Amino acid sequence: KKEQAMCLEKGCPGMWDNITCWKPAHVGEMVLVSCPELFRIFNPDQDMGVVSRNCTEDGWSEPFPHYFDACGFDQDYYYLSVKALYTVGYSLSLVALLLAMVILCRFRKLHCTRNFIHMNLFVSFMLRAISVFIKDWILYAEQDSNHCFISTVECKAVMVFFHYCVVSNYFWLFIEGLYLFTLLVETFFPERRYFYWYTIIGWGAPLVFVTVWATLRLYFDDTGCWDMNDSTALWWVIKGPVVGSIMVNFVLFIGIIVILVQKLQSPDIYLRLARSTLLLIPLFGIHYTVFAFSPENVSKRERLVFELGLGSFQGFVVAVLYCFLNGEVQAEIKRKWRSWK
Amino acid sequence: ELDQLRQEAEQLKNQIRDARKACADATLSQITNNIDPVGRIQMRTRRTLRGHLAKIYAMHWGTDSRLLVSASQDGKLIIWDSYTTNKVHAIPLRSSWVMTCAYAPSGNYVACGGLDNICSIYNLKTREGNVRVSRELAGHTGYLSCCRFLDDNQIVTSSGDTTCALWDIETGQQTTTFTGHTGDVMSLSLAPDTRLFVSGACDASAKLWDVREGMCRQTFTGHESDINAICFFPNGNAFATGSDDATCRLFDLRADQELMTYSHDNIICGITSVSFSKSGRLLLAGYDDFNCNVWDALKADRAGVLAGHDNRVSCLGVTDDGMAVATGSWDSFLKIWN
Amino acid sequence: DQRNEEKAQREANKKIEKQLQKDKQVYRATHRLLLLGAGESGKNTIVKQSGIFETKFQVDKVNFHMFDVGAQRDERRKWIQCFNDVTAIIFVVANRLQAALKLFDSIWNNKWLRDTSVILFLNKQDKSKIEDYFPEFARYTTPEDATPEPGEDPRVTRAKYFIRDEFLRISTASGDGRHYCYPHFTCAVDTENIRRVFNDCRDIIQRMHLRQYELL
Amino acid sequence: TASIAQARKLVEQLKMEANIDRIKVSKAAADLMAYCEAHAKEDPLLTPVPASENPFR
Amino acid sequence: CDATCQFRKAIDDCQKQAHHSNVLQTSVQTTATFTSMDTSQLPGNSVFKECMKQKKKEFKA
Amino acid sequence: QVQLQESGGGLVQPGGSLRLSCAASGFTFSNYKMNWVRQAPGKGLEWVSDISQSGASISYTGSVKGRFTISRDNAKNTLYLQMNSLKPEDTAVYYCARCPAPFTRDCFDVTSTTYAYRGQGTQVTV
Repeated sequence: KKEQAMCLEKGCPGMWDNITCWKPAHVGEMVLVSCPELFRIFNPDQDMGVVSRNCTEDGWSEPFPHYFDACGFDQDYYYLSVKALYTVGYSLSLVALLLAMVILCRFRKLHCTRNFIHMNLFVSFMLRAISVFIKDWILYAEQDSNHCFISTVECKAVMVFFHYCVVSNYFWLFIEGLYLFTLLVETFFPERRYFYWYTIIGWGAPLVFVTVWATLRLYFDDTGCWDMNDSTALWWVIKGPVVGSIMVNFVLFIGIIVILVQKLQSPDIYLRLARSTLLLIPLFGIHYTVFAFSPENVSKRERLVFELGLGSFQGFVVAVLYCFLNGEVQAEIKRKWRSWK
Repeated sequence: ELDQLRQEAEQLKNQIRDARKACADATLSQITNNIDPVGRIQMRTRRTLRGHLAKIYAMHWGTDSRLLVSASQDGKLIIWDSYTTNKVHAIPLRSSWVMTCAYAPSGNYVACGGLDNICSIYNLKTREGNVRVSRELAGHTGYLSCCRFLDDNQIVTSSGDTTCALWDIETGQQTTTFTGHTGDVMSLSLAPDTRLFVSGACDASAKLWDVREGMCRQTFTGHESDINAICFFPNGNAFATGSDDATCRLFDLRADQELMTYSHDNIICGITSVSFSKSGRLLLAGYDDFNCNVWDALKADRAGVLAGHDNRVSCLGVTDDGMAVATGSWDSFLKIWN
Repeated sequence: DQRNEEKAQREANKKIEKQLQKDKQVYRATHRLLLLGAGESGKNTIVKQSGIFETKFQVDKVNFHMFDVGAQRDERRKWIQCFNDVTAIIFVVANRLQAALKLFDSIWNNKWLRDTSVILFLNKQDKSKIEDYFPEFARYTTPEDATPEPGEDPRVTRAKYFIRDEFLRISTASGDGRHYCYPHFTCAVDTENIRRVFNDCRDIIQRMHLRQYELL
Repeated sequence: TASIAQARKLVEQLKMEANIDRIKVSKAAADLMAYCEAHAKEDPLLTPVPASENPFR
Repeated sequence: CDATCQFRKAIDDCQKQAHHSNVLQTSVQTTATFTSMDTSQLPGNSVFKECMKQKKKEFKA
Repeated sequence: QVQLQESGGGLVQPGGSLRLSCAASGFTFSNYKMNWVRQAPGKGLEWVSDISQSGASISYTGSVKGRFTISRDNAKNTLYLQMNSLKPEDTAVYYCARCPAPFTRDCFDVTSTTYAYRGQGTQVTV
């Protein structure tokens, strides 16, 4: 009751019925008061409604004209489904990603520098899907309680961790396409040399791009707890290299296809190029490209079910294309199974 | 002249053949029928040894039960400490395709050879620091598939040119030469009294030799394919073979015929290497289907499987004290079992 | 005392381990090539640039390693087996022809050589010799989809395409696609035959990676 | 002359196979069956090893 | 005080719905890279308008 | 024991017909792939024919196409070869050979230097 505190501090005495502060009045004064400040931006400034209520000798009469005369003028079913869509998507990726990580810890027949990329991609989907589970349910459970905005200090560490795990995730798809394309660029490769300068550009430059967005917005504009956007440029600090990876990784997706088709037309097709291309998309994040190149708030706004759901189950499809339906892992988990009895 | 020479020899075959049956009195499986087996007794990988790149083709144990030697097609001999898994030495090579290696029972020389037709002898005394080649023995024409040591002065080699040839390092020339076989000679093992030896050849045969006399003593043919693995019993009276058709056999050096075979219908690849337990009860052998196999010698029954490997094995051996058994395979990995 | 060696062996082991890390990668610098056959003049015209002969050369800062067997015995079934680490087999021809088929064929069906590729080289530009060997050579159509060598009699070029297609009905006869042949004719020409290998080792190491990603 | 030279080998070197004894194999097998049970306590892999004796822990 | 007490119940029970609804909206919207959520596109301010339409109709009962 | 015996050879004037059985024992005959080889006087050896393990795949040298047939009797471990419509340039010492390994169709057996599994030989005079 901040208004009451700044109202109570400043016929009838002074009465606060939690709507208006009635001034110390006299008998029969037609007190013409208006609606509070919460209706000023609803209408334009021409519709400031006024009510009345007489203080008689018996205190105050009934408020006439009433408050609903002057102070006058669903998405809840939709969002709790879509919120249940990705949380069943990111979860069912993650438990099927632990079951894909723990294959790639052991066997050491599969320990080649190919799979050492994939584990460094699988930890990104563990880091993306955990970055909405136990952080985007505990900054918006406190906003759920407060009936306002909190703006604490640990709302950063929920939000800045989210903008580090995800901006790495668009790099580790781009690295995944870069490493395969540079595996078909020459004959001689210093093979461990090209890898060690990849795991630091897919973890390091993500960290430099989140800390600049932190440090150019903390000095400029701390609004709430760092969640709303309200800018036009500093999102393209973050979404620049997110689109920028996606801009060139589609081009690197094409160079694989022009090489693969050149090997495909040999002396000794369209079903082979079918299943290769579809299996190449969710490793590369080319299902993101339409969203990246499309404008949001004009074209359609409720394709988030078509945009999150393709992004949500992506940890599940990669672990069933690169770790479970692999034609060598399946013939290796078969052979160790023969060695149980 | 030749038609009678084939005519006398097939009678000379039957002169040996039916007279070989004169001591065929019973079977080995009839007369070990009372003993309990060892049972399902399985070893465990104790250490694992990772320094090699290419396929480890051959290893050899030590006489101290402490060190061992190994070589692979990358071109490195490496002396491994079995205990701490610390590498004692590493040697570059001028060829690459080392098909065999050997470790002397003085512990002051090691040796190797391969498709270069040259058996290098390496020095481990090394008064100046690191190791160096003493000399090399270029008296062959095929390749070298096995070699062993009598003392620090004379070595017996196998051959890709059919002729096992014993050397003398100060002469650098063959004292003797054994021209008995017909095809390729793969493996040879020395007797426990360093006096005789046998050699497994690529014609399903093995001829007992003598390093002093130089004659051809005996001949044992019971295999269906070429032999690759052959080693002596510890007592000095028997030797057990293994060919490329998954048949492990047993012979005797007095009865002069075979005694016991080892097989199972679920094994289709070929045998690669063989060794014997210290007390001679257990027989150990590896295969091409990526795992070892531990046999009883007496009941002819599989009793242990050592399935740690995931390429074909090529070399193994039980230590002189029988403390452990180590295997190598084409994935460059050395598993030591106990 | 007992740990007096623990400052030796660890500091000796890490001398070895630091030594081999130059050699773990310089193994990957070069590409092994096994060169074999049954002949001399075609086999000693690719010596343009003991127990086993050994040469080495580099092109475009990529180095190769040819290993032609010299003083070796004609039974091949045991020293072939040590040659599956090779990136590519170069097979040179020089009735040698039908006997040269099974020397190619039994390589292709070998259990340990299933995962390695075979380059080819056709010497011996032969006409009376071919229909003496194979009766169904008279039925042959010259491939026009294959370009000919321009400026030659169409019987000279036709027999050239008979054997080149005779290996290919053995090479692709149930090969399943783990390794690919590479037929070439350079019959005793003073030319490169290097870029016709340097390009075609590259196609071998290209198709290995697409095979590992389940794309072929 | 040259074909009969190594044909001469399978005359004499087959002949010296006939001179070798024929010991009966059953008593020759019990020599093995005596040899296993005699040294049946000294084999480190026949009887499993305690952690004190095994230098591989 | 069927209106004047319920008008305090008008403002708080809808702010308990409006601020409930926009942080529901920002939650699903901020877990998207390209469709980020700005205050100019905030719901709740319009849900507070559609609050009192039915809330002015339970006054007539 | 590896004993590859044969039965045949003889005089033929060009147009004759004759058989060859290679009776052999010592091993499991069904696990092996069998093949023949000849050698002309003055030349090397050359592979003429084969058969697979089951008998399915059959191949011949081009110059002997359609004039020879090759079969086996796996019950009594023989190897039947029928020579019909003879030709004057086929007088050569023949052999009956076995591929070295079992279970696989790869073979390296045509060589001269005493390949361990070729027979004692035959001889035909066309």
